[PDB]
Amino acid sequence: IKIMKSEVLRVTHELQAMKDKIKENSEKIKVNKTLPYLVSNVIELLDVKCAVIKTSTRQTYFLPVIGLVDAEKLKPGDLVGVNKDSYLILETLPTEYDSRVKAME
Amino acid sequence: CTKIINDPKYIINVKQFAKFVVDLSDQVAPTDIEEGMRVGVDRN
Amino acid sequence: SVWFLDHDYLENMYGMFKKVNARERIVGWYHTGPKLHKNDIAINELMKRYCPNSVLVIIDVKPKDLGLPTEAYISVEEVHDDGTPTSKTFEHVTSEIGAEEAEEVGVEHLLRDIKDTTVGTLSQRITNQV
Amino acid sequence: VPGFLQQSQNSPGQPAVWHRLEELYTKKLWHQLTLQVLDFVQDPCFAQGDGLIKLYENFISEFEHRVNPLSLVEIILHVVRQMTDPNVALTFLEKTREKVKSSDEAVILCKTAIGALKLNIGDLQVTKETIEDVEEMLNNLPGVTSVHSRFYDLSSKYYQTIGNHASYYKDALRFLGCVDIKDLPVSEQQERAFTLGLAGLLGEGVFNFGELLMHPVLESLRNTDRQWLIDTLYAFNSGNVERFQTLKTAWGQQPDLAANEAQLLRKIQLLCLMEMTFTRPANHRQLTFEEIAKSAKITVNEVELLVMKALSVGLVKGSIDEVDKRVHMTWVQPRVLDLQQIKGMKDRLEFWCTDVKSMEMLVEHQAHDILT
Amino acid sequence: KLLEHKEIDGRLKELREQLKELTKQYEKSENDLKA
Amino acid sequence: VDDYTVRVIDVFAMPQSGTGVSVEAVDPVFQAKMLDMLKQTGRPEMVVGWYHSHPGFGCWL
Amino acid sequence: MVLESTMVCVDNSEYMRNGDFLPTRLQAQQDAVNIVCHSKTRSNPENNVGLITLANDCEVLTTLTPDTGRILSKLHTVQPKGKITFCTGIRVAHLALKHRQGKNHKMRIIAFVGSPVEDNEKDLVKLAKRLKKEKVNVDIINFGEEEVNTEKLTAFVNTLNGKDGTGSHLVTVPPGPSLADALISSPILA
Repeated sequence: IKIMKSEVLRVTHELQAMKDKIKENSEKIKVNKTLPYLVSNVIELLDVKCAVIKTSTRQTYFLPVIGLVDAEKLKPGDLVGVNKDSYLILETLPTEYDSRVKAME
Repeated sequence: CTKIINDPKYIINVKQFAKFVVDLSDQVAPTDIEEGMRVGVDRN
Repeated sequence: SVWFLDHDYLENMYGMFKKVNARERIVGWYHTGPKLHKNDIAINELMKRYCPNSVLVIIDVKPKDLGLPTEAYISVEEVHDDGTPTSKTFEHVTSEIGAEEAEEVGVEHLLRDIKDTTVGTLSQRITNQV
Repeated sequence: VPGFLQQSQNSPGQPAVWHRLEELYTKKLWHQLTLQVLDFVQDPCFAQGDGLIKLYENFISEFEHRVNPLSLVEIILHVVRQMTDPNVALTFLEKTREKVKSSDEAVILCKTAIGALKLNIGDLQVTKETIEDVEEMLNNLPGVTSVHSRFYDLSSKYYQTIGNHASYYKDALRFLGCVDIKDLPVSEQQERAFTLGLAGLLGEGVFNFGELLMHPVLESLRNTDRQWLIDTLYAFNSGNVERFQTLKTAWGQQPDLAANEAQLLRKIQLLCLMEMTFTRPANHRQLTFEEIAKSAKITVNEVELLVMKALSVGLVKGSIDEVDKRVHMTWVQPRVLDLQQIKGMKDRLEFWCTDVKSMEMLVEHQAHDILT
Repeated sequence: KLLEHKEIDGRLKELREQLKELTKQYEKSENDLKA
Repeated sequence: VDDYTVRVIDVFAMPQSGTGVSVEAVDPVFQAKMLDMLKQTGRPEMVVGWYHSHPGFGCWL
Repeated sequence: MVLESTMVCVDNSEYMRNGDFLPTRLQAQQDAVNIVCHSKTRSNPENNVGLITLANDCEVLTTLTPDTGRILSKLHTVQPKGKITFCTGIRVAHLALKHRQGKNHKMRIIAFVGSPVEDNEKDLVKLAKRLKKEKVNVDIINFGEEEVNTEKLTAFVNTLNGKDGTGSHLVTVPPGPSLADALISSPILA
C-alpha cells in the first residue's frame, strides 16, 4: 500500500524531471550539430573508441572520441560527416555513389 | 549535388575543396534542386 | 556547528560549467580562511557527496613571502594502529601552482613590470640564497 | 504471547524492569524498548539458560527496524553466548545474518561473532577465511565504528592461538585504539596489557615498543600487580642490560618466555646497539668494538654478527670496519621520545636556528650592495 | 486485496525498470556532449 | 563607471553552440540564470560587453 | 496567499523509528511533510519550502525550492540513524531562510520534534529571543513519545510570541491516528 503512493509519486517526478532534462540535452545537441557536415572517411578504428578520419579535404585527423555516433556501428571506409573545424564525427552518412558511378550502370 | 538526403539534406562536391552536407537556403525551393545538378553555395 | 552551503546552487553552477567545459569535474573545495576550522569536516563530507576524492585547498589571501599560498587537505579515516582514538582529521597532500599556456601568457603579461629577469644573474642568485 | 513476558515477569529479573519492557512493547515504543532490552541482557541474571528471549525477540527479528540491526546483533551475540551450543550457535548466527542483510555494518558483527564462537572449534584456515572476508567488508565501511572493535578482538584472539606474535601485538594495539579505553573491566585491561607486552617482547618483527610508555592500557593496569612486564618493556626500549629482571620474569610467566629466552636476548642485544647509537653525541658516531661488547654482553667476535644482523633486518644503515674494530653508524630507524629527550632536541634545534640566523645576517650585511 | 496490491507492484516495477533505462539513455546523452 | 572608462571585473563564458559567435550564441536562459546565481555570491555587475576568440586571425570584427 | 518560505525540519533520529504511529514514525512524518508542503504550495503558487534533517549535526537536503517534488524525493532515504540537535537545526534553518531567493517571503519554520530535546532551557529561550527580533516564525510539532507538551518546547514557543501570537504555534499529538491528518488542523489552517 505504501509502495503504491510513495513509488508512484517519486518515480513520476523523476521521470518528468529526466524527461525535461533529456529534452534540453537533445535540443542542445541538435542546435550544436551545425549542418555543413564536412564529409569524411574512417580509415581505421582503434581501441582507446577512437577513430582516424581522412577528410574530403585530403587530411587525416585522429579523434580522441568518435562523437555523436556509436563505435560499434562503424568500420573502415564508412562515410561519416565530421564538423568543418572540430573534425568530430556528427552523423553517419548513407552509402553515396558519385554521379559517374550511377551513370556507369 | 552528388546525392539528396531524406528536412532534406544535400551532399555537395565543391569541385576539389571538399565534400559537404548542406541544406538549401529559403530562397530556393526543394523541388528546384535535383541530384547531379551543379548549384552555387555560400563561402561561409 | 551552524553552517549553510547551497546544494542546489552548487549543482546549478556545476551544470553551467559542464555546459561551458565538461572536462572539469568537481574535485574539492577551498576556503580562504588562513587556518582550518572545526566545521571544515562537515563541509568536506558535503563535498564528498559530489566527489569521493575531495581536496581542501586553503588559498590564503594574505601575501606571505615565505611559502606557497595553497595547502591541499584530504579526509582520512583510519584506526591509527598505535592504539589511539581515531577521528576524521585532515591528511595533507603536497600542493604546487602550475599553469597552462593561456594562463601562463596572461600571467606573463600581468607581471611584466614587477618580474625579475629570467637567468641566473649574480644579484638574483645571492638574493635567492639569502 | 505479549503476556508471556508477564509470566516471565512473575518471579529471571526485576518486576519493575519486566513491567517497563512490557509497557514499551505495548506502547510500540520499539527503540526505547530496544535500549531496555539491551540493558536487561546486561543484567548478571543471564547465567544459566534463557529459553524465553529471542522467542520474545521474534518481534525484533521480524520487524524491519528492530532499532539498529547493529543493536539486534548486539542482543543476538549475548543470546548466543548464553545458549553456548557450538552446533546450533552457528546456525543461529546464519539466521541472524540473513535477517540483517540490510545494514552492512550488522553483517560485520555477525561474521565476527560466528568467527569468535567458531574459533574454539576448528580454528583452521576456515576461520582465516572469515577474517579476510571481514577485512574486505570492513575496508569498505565509511569510517571506524563498533564493528571494528569486534573485528580486531577476533583477530587478536586468532593470532594468539596461531602463535604469530608480532601480528597479534599490532592487532591488539589497533583494538585498544579502537575501543573506549575505560568502560573496560580493569581486569580485562590488565589481561590485555599483559598479552600485549608478551607479544611485543616475543614479536619476531616488533621492536618499536613506543606504545608501552604512552598507551594508557599499560599505565593504568600492571602498575602494581606484577610490574615486571612494564619493567622488562622499559628495559627493552632503553636497551640496557636489565638481565636480573629477565631472570625474575623467567621465574614466572614460564610459558612463552622460557622457551623464547634466546630470541628475547637477541632482541635486547639488537636494541642495545640502537641505544648505543642513540646516546652517541651524533658526531662520534663510530662505536668501538669493546664498547658494544660490554654494553650487550657479547663476546669480542659476536659483535660482528650482531651488527650484521642489525643492518640486515633493516634497523641500521651504517657500515662495519674490522681493522680498527670500530663500527660506522648511520641510523635510519626512528625511535620514540621522552619529554626530556624532546627538551634536548628543542634546545639543540634552538642552537641550530641561532646559527642559521647568524649566517643569514652575515650574508645579508656583507652583500647589501649586491642584494637588491 | 492481495492481488490488487501485487498488481500495483507490476505497474510500479515497470516504471522502475523504465527509469533505470532512461537514466542509462541519458547517461549516454551526457557522454556524447562531453565528447 | 563614467563616460571615459568601461571597467570589466568578471567574464563568464557562454556555452559553445552551432550558431557560433552570433546574437543566438547568447542563450537567454543560460545568461539569466548565470547572472541571477552570480548576484547571490556578491557580483551584482551589469553586462558591459561581449568577447569572442578569433583563432589565427587578429583582433578585428 | 501570504508569501512565506517554509523550511521543514524533518527528524531522522533513531527515536523516529519506534512506530507508535500506524505504519511507522518515519512514514507518519513523511505523510506530514507531504501534506504540509502541498498546503504551503497550494496556498500560494510562488512560495518555497525546504527540509533539513535534525539528526547527527544537521543536513540541508533540499534548499529552498518552489516545487515540492525535490522535497518529497529527498524525504525518502531519510534513514533514521542518528540523534537530534534542535538548537543547531533551528539555527541552520534560519541561515537557509536568510539565504532566501526572494526577501519578501515571510519567515516560517516547521520542526518535527520526534525525539527528546537534550538541550538546556536557557539555550532554547535565547534562540527564541534571537528568532523573535530576526522575525522568524517556528511551528513546533511535538511527535509521538515525549514529555506530554514538552516544557522546553512550550516555553520556546511561548517566548517566540509574547502578549501577542500569530504564525507561531506548538502542536502536541498523542499517539493514535496518523499525524498527517492532525497537522492539517492546527498549523496548516492557521
